[PDB]
Amino acid sequence: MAHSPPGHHSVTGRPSVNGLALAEYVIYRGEQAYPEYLITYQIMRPE
Amino acid sequence: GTILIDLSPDDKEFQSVEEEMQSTVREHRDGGHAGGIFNRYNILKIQKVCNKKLWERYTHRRKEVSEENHNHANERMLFHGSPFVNAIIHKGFDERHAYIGGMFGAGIYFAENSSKSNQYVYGIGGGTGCPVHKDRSCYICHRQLLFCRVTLGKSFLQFSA
Ligand SMILES: O=c1cc(-c2ccc(F)cc2)oc2ccccc12
Ligand SMILES: [Zn+2]
Repeated sequence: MAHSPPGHHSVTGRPSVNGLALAEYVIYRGEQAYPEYLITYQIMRPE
Repeated sequence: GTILIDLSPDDKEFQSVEEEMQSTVREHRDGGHAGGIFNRYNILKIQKVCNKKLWERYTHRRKEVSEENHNHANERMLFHGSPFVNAIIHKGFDERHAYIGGMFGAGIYFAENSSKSNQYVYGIGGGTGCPVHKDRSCYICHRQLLFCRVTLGKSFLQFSA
């Protein structure tokens, strides 16, 4: 696993082309996330 | 140490999690190649993941970050899709769950868009799709995503295509 940039705890990937995309994020320590909910699902075929 | 508690569909907590899942679907630039073609989900089940040791591991680190960032953990609720979901809920996130080839380096990746995380349920690029039908757009097979509590602290902003 890489290290966070110096003086930071994570990286934010801000979308810069697709105006509808939301942000994505990266942490470099497993201890910085807790898996609160497990969601079981199917994707639905558009009508 | 992990137990899974089912939420009732009548529970406000089930409903707010489902709404975050459904409302953050978008179209993807791959036309559905990785994650499939869909605008919404059929939610089958939502379970609370309970593990005291893993929770205490998280809150310990959260306090460290907060103390390094003017008492602000910058905590978010984000999606994560992975073939390693079962290991994650039992043993916690660690280096084995990292996206080694990710565009921001080898770390553990999370998305605001549930449909972005859906692209990784069967592996990077959707892998070869579901185990049973080998279909990245399978409408039959049951998928699992995690909705996770994530401490961002001071986050490095990367503008990117
Ligand atoms: O949910 C994600 C999982 C992963 C992921 C990548 C590689 C793996 F081996 C496991 C999960 O990648 C992402 C990249 C961007 C946004 C969200 C994710
Ligand atoms: Zn299938």
